[PDB]
Amino acid sequence: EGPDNDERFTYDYYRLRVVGLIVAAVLCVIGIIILLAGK
Amino acid sequence: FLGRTGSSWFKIFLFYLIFYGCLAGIFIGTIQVLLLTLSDFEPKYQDRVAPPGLSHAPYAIKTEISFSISNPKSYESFVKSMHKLMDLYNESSQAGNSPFEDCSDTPADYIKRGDLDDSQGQKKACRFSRMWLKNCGYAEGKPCVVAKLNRIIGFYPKPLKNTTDLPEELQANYNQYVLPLRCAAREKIGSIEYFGLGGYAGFPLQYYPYYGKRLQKKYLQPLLAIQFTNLTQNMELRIECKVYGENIDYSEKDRFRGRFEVKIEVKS
Amino acid sequence: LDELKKEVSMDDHKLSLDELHNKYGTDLTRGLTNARAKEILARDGPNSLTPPPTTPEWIKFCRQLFGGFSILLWIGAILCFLAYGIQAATEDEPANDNLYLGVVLSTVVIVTGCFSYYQEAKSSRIMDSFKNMVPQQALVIRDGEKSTINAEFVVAGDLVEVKGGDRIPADLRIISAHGCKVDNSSLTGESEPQTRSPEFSSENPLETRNIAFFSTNCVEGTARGVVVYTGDRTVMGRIATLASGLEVGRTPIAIEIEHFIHIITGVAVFLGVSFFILSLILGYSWLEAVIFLIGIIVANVPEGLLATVTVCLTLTAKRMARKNCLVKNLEAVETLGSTSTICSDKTGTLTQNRMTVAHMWFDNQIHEADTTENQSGAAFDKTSATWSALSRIAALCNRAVFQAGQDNVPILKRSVAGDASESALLKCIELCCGSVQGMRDRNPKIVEIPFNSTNKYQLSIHENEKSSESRYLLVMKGAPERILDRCSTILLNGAEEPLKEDMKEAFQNAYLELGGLGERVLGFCHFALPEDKYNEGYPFDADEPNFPTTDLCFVGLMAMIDPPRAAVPDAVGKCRSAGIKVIMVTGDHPITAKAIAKGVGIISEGNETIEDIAARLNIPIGQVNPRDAKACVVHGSDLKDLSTEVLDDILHYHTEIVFARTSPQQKLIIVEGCQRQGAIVAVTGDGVNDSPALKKADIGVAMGISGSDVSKQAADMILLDDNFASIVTGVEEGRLIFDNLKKSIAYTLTSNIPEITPFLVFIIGNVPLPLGTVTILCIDLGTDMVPAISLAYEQAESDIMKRQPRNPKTDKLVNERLISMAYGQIGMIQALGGFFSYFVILAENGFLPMDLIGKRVRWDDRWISDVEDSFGQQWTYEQRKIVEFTCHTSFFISIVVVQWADLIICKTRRNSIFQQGMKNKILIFGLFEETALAAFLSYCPGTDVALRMYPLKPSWWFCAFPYSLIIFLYDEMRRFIIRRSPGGWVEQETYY
Ligand SMILES: *[C@@H]1O[C@H](CO)[C@@H](O[C@@H]2O[C@H](CO)[C@@H](O)[C@H](O)[C@H]2NC(C)=O)[C@H](O)[C@H]1NC(C)=O
Ligand SMILES: CC(C)CCC[C@@H](C)[C@H]1CC[C@H]2[C@@H]3CC=C4C[C@@H](O)CC[C@]4(C)[C@H]3CC[C@]12C
Ligand SMILES: *[C@@H]1O[C@H](CO)[C@@H](O)[C@H](O)[C@H]1NC(C)=O
Ligand SMILES: [K+]
Ligand SMILES: [K+]
Ligand SMILES: [Mg+2]
Ligand SMILES: [Tl+]
Repeated sequence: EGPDNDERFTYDYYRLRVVGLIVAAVLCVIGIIILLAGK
Repeated sequence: FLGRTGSSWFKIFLFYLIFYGCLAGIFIGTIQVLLLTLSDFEPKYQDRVAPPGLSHAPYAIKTEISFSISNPKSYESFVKSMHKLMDLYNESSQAGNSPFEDCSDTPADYIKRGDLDDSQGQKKACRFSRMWLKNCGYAEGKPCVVAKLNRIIGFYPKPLKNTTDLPEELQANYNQYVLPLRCAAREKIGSIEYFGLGGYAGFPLQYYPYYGKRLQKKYLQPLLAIQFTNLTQNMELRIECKVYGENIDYSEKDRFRGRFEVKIEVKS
Repeated sequence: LDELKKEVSMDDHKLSLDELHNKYGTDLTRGLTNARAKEILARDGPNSLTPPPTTPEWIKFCRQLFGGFSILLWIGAILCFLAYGIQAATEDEPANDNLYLGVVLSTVVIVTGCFSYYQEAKSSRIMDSFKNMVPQQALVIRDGEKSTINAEFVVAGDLVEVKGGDRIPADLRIISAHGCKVDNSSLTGESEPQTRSPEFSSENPLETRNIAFFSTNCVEGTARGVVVYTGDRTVMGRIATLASGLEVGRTPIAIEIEHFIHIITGVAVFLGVSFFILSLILGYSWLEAVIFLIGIIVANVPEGLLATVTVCLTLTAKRMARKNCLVKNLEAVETLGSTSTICSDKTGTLTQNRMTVAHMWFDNQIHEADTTENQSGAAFDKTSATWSALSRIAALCNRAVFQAGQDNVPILKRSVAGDASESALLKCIELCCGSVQGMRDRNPKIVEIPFNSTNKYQLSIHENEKSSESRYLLVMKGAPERILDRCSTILLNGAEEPLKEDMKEAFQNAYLELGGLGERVLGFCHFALPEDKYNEGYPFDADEPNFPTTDLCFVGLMAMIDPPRAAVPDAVGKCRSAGIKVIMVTGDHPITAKAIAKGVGIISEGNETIEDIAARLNIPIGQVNPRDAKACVVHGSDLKDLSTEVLDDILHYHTEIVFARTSPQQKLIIVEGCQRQGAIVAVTGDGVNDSPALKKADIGVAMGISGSDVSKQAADMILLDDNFASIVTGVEEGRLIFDNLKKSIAYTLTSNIPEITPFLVFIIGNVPLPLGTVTILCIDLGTDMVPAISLAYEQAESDIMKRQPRNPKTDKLVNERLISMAYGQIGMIQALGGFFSYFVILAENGFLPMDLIGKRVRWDDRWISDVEDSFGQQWTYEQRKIVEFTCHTSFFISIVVVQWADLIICKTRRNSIFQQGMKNKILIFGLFEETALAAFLSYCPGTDVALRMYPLKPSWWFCAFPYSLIIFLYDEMRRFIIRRSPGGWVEQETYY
């Protein structure tokens, strides 16, 4: 917007962290699954 | 030789020459495409400069400016940087209707020169006289520090509204058009005196938004001179200058995020 | 020091009984005086063995703390505390950087110390096992009276008494004996009881009957003797000292490790000081000059590599534990793969160590029995009525019996009370005719004449199980020729017939052939006594010939031997196909040694000794060109008078070598001889007479079930099931791990470049620091760990058992070809991918690549809280630093992303991934966990403080992707060239 362009200097680092941690966890689980296919 | 024969030494050179040549050519290619995705007028991200920093002229050894009044070369170090900044706000530097403009001698509202486009020439910036900085060689006794708000493209500094309570409760509250700066230390052993545009202790909103170096060269940002004519002597005084606003915030880590950290000591 | 002990012993068995007493101031009848014995005790010292001085574990741990990488990491750790000290004095720095980094680095050294300490293990209790062979007490005659004393109180000169069941307390001169037999397997590896008597019977004291040795035991009878040697001075006490004293030495794998440590340490100190001066010339303060150096150290040293090696070794040892192959020393996991020569004991190693029936001669025909443990062969005969007649004599004319409670275990494995030949016959009949006890119940024995020294035969009279007869049957067995002189008829295919010169000659032929096979041959015959001349109550006199022992019916011959283990012949061939030379080294007699050599394939068909040529051509052995003989059989008595140079010529000039009747020191000498030629040697054995050889071997392998305690103490590896096929597996595993270590090392080293280059450009370019010191440790200690380990699970790219053993002088674990690829090619591509992401982060935040050159001065200036970017914006100190640390984070993640491809390319040295596939599940696990770790390190809240890791935007992850792919393609194209032309260019330059 014009004088109300506050969103330009903002970033949702909170969501990014939530998503990043979700991904890291799921990649960790997936890895266990493939490894445990025989121990 | 060490490893191989001459014939082998050559071949290993012909390889790494072509190899590293290709790699350099590829690296450069990826740099080209990166640049191709970027604007010339505005950076892709601005969230890391977001809350504006407040910086001053006196080059602090460690957020500190200690010196002796009864000594000449005791403060000549801080006068070097003080001069460096103010030397830019000369009237001879601001000549003709291009690229400067005479703006309200009193704090006014924002000025939009269109978009971040080259569809116009150099966006015309507001003039600023160093003569608006009353009282301030500089203060040989009781320094005359000069404040400054860090430039951010498209940033509209918004002052606080007088809805509720305020630190400098309602005094000279130019609510609509001034970004205030109140310095503090309890520990009240000083004498705060502020100088600026229109005589106000703030930044005139008519100097915003900044259009960037590419669209606004020679642009001048507003200054706020602060003088501490403290009646005390020979002690470290931790003075913090704070700016207030809707778009202004602070951090415990970044001690320059919209504020000062000055340790004055007139050890004379 | 031990050169004296490598020699054959000298003795006094030639002296008379009386003469021997003069030498030791002793009485043959009364024995020593209580006072004289105590005097000699203080004189000579105790009858005991003293363990050699060991190196304390303290010094062993700390010796690892100073090996190249640890030295450099120490210099870094101290240089951290140096810069910290210089700070704490000058400008009060409230930070924790140099202090904490110095603590972290010192911990890395200590923990890495534990890994190398675990790898360099030496579990040796040789002397302890020997000490277990000295009895607690001994029986001596002192002042004309016998008393039990502490065996350590035994001295040279006293009169000792031994009987069946006790250990020989010391080396004795036999002066009196009654039916005494002894088990000399300690000195020979052969357990067949040896008679002991006062009479001297051989110039060689290790063969004479009038000497009994410490480390052996009396098996039966009784004997008295004069002590000639005590403690360390006994024959086997010296073997003990020799074995326990032998210097261990460095393994092939250990030597390889130290070698690349020198290389990497070399480049580290080179670039280290090369850029330390390069910085001072550029006008960098010593305050900074050291900080850069610390970074250089951390970049060059692969912090997690030595521990990777250890884990890869451990995991390989775990797989072998699961095939009944125990590894006592982690490094011995690889030595077997580098082995070019095997020196093998015969008895209990190549052989089962059990007299077993091998052939039978009946019906004018040679039949072969199955000698294998698990009986993997086939039948020979069941139909012939002759067989049942021979079978009956083998069961009936036999006094051997199975021990109680064995019905659970297989026939051939069960313990038997009796001599070896009777046990063999027992197990033979029990196997192919069912319960022998049944046959001995159906035919009650009424009278017998046990095998006599003079008779040379054993006879028995039984009540024929037949109801229509119920009469008296006579059976006998003995020396083949003696049995022949007592026969008139031969049971041919059922019916008897006169013994004509024809069948008599066929007997001699059969007899000579079986004997030629190194087999012990016995004759078997029976006689159905006439009914009218022998009533149902007729008494037979065993003392005086009360019955005919002539004109009997010859039934057949039976031959026997201690046979090879089932898997041995095939394992020997497999070792030989892998280009490993196999030598036999045995305490057994030459005829037996040679026969098993041919049986297992040590001596291949057609190959001759000089003696074979001479007999065939009917010419003198001196007339034979010895170069015409590729095979040789050396008796220990001849070995004794040969110099080592002459032993070296034997080793060089023969492909098929048999060392027979060797002493324990002689086995050591043969091993050393092989090593002297530059060969990596394995020893396989099971006896205490293998202990010195096992110790000296680059790798000693002991048998687990049949092995003596001493042998298993001296070994690096134990075959817990006695499965000789495990040697073949071991060499295969050893070769595979050697290749996979290269892959894992290249992988680990490759990521050094993207950690070095940022520090260099930081100096030469004056740009903001692209990657931090902490960030490097997150790679080498964090992300790269599981992937690097996973390479240990790689399958072979080709048939590794088809290639020759590596040349330990030329074929190195880390060579110039590895460095060229890891440092010069792939690592260089990784460095760029790192830098790219660095320039991307900065440029997207406003600092375009052009304006970055020569900005570090203002960038690092803590007092400039207004640096101008390319777009004209102003940054505080902490703001720009957040972007900088975000650059460290994405550079870090770029390494991870480019290591994805590197992990896949390091999978194979030659083959394509499209050929080898992706069947390594540990490797895939590594990829997922590596990426999980990196993501966690970036996105987990608080990690921005502890590790300076900042959250990355999604687009950031993909910066290095095009570089990751170029790596995959590049290496795939390169290896395509290797395969397409075995010539050499790409091969001799980059083939690891
Ligand atoms: C900007 O203004 C300052 C004001 O102090 C100028 O400083 C002058 O320097 C000259 C020569 O050194 C002196 O003679 C004067 O006394 C100074 N003051 C004035 C008001 O003229 C400085 O030169 C100016 N800089 C530029 C680039 O124009
Ligand atoms: C950061 C940049 C400027 C550094 C570049 C370093 C280059 C020149 C280095 C890195 C790895 C190096 C190579 C590594 C391996 C070999 C094989 C050896 O048998 C001869 C030297 C040779 C061929 C080296 C020559 C120089 C080399 C190519
Ligand atoms: C500042 O200077 C003015 C003259 O320009 C003078 O009148 C005044 O006293 C000064 N102020 C202080 C606080 O010293
Ligand atoms: K050994
Ligand atoms: K590394
Ligand atoms: Mg043996
Ligand atoms: Tl490293």
